Amino acid sequence: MVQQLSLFGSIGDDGYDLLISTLTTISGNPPLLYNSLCTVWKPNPSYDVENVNSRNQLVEPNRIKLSKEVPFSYLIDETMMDKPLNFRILKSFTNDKIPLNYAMTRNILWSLQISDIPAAGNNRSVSMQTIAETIILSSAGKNSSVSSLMNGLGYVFEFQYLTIGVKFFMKHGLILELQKIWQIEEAGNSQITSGGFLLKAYINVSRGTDIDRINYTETALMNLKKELQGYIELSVPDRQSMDSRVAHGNILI
Amino acid sequence: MNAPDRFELFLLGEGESKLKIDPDTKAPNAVVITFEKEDHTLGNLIRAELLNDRKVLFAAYKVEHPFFARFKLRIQTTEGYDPKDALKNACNSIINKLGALKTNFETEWNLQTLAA
Amino acid sequence: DDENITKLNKEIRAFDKLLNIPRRELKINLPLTEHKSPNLSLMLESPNYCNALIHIKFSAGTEANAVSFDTTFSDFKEVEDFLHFIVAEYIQQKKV
Amino acid sequence: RAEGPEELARILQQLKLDKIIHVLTTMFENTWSCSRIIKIDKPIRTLLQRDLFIRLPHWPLNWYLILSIISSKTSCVVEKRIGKIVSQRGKWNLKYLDNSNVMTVKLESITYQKIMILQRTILNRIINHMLIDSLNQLEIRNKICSSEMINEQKLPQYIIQGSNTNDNISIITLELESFLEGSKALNSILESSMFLRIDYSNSQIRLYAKFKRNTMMIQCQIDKLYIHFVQEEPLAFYLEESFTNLGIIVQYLTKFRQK
Amino acid sequence: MGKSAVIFVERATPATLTELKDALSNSILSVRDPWSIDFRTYRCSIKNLPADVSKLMYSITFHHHGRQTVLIKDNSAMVTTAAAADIPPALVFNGSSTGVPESIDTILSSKLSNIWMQRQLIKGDAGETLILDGLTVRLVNLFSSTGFKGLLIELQADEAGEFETKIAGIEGHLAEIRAKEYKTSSDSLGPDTSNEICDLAYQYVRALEL
Repeated sequence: MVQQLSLFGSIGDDGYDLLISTLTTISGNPPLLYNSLCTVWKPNPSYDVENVNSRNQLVEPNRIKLSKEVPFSYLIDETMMDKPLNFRILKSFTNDKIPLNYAMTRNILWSLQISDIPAAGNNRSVSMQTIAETIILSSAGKNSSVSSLMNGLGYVFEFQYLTIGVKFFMKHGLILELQKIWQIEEAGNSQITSGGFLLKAYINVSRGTDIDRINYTETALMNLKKELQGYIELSVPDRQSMDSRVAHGNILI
Repeated sequence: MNAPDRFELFLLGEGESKLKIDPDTKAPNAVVITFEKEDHTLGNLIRAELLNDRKVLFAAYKVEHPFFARFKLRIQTTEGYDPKDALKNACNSIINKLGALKTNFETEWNLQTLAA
Repeated sequence: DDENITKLNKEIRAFDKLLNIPRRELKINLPLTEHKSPNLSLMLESPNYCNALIHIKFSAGTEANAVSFDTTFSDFKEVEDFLHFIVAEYIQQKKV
Repeated sequence: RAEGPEELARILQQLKLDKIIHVLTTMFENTWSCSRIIKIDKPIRTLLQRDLFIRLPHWPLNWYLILSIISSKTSCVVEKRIGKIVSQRGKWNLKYLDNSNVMTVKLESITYQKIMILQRTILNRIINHMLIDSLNQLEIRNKICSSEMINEQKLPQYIIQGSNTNDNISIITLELESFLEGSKALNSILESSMFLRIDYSNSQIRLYAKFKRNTMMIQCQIDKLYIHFVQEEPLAFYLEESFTNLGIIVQYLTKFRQK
Repeated sequence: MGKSAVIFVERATPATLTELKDALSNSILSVRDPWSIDFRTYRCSIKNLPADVSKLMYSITFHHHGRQTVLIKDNSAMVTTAAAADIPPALVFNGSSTGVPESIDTILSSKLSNIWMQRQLIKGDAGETLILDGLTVRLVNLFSSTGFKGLLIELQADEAGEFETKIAGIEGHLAEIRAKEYKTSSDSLGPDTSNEICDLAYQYVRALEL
């Protein structure tokens, strides 16, 4: 469980290369390639959860995220082994098509994660969100599989998507991510972040009670934002967009 | 209504230790031991047995409020002798006495049944 | 994955033969008759880069896996004493 | 981090003591299974005393070779004994200790060859001691015919015959009254002392007795009773039997007694 | 491949553990650090369930095996960790994990409390572990909410050739102490797939069931 303090933004791919150089001028570090695959699961509507205390609202149903890393050998087509595995490959990832299709992901079926809507009030300068996390290491039995496990808990699959981007590690534990997101269905693959990169700068705090640390984290994030003034505008997203409860449906992408 | 549940008299809550031992800061070789979910039945027996050890100086117990099931015991023994060891000896002696008592009662009851 | 991490891993691993702990092994085979050939394997290591540890494995000529003795030593004096004892035991075995 | 001069002196004394202990424990293990679990409430009566309890997997149960290391400011000695210890309700109880055969040995004289010779002889010594303990459980008095006792030639010569300096032959002197559990009517017929000779190589048990008076019934054939009379001593006879398990030897004795 | 077995004695006495510790004292080679174990059962709070779907879920927490939880349901196992040192480096690197996870028991009893609710809890603390010749034996007293429950014995060996003989020997050792009602188990969850801790948890479940 962490308090994640975050700021968001977006950029057009035209400046992409330039942006990268500037980051290396500041951090002093080179970018590192990465990828991931997230699957979202929701409580089964076939089961009537009368246990939701309607007269008191002790709790509301929520959605579970399962993440995993996928090797690049599934994301590189027959035209791309010649180039080395570095960040420049992202320049060729502008098409809505991608080597990883629905059948391979179905064949695949980790990190389990749950979150809450950010803290209310208009006196917050950065998006503060609470995250509860655990890890699944292995399994066994006659039906050892992620799908069977989540159906045993009482959850069913809803959708999935694939993230590819680069990471920058700066001082004080600040992490800056440049991402491209591909939604995947049997109908096909569609790039929601079409013609651009999604930028997200964030820090993690282990204990929410410590307030000196939280103040330091906010100071670092606002200093970073004030450093990038004039190039990219980093902003607090909409509090109602980062809500992932089942009752109301929307997805920040 | 504010009447507490009765089962709190014999079921320990989670995170509760049946014994708690604390050194006493006033007299050397003295310990205060808190027992939980217990009443005079055990404290009187243990104190009466601890009064038979020639190396035991002080042994006293109390139940501060008759609402809560718990009591305190206080032990002080001679130098070179541990109060926990005294408690262990007392419990062993009590157990042996109760076993002998049970055997005697069973023998007498069977003899009466033969004479019944 | 990324080029930089693999490059650094390669460059660092290139120095293993220098940075790694030195080791040595000496196998001594004694010529004995009656198809009973004991083996004496002594491996010398420096786990903390300064101290000498001598592991001795003496297998008498009874079985391929029945290790007669397997000991460790940190004092060379005890090493010499046990070597003398083993030599005396072998001489007695040859005399019986 | 030591604080006191007395603490420093105690630290150095313990350093010497456990350095010697480690040296000898390594000596034993390079040839022996020590025990690091046994703690006795009272140190064994024989200046620092340390008790080490060693044994082998094939030894009889609960029988331990006990070494009492006595370390002084300038000299150190070792007391080697054989004892029996049991564990009951979390306590170590010294069931039995032997004091008539305490081996007091100087520190310097101990060597590997002495260690292995002691290893060979200790099995026979422990077998003799457990036979003694079993006879004590039977309340039968006994005495050991040690190497010095045999060399002194005070024992009957026919018993010494066949004992060609073999550790597999053990002779024990038993009291006639004790072996008969107080039967005083047989004291006037047989000698008050009998001899039990056990050969592990032959796995034979012989009970030798001596007639106090020359009875003419010896002239009669007593071959059907499995009694063999000594040619050297006509007044001396013996009963011979073959045994497979030592634990049932008591029954054999009764059989002998029966005969 | 190592093998393990679990024997549970229900009619044991408070001093039976000491009796078995002393009765084996001849072969005891060494003693190691104490251990602990937790055993929870979670119940399904939803009533619109099919007949063939089970209602329980057994969670077993191992303290000595690096703080690991195992969830068991209908012969299906799941192994979760909660230590920062057990995290595969890929998940830390790519961003799939914040680096400081929580135990799955907190997740079940905090966020999913409207689907699963706790029903019991059986604990074992301050057990003893003994090294015998090619064997390791662990003993502990089980305490429920009410009080003492019984005795638990778990045996682990590296060589599987003579496991049955060792089990028979330990059963005989219990036999001389007149503990005649004991339930043992050495089953395997999956004949083809062999995971040690999952099989251990399954054996615990099979031993502890009523």
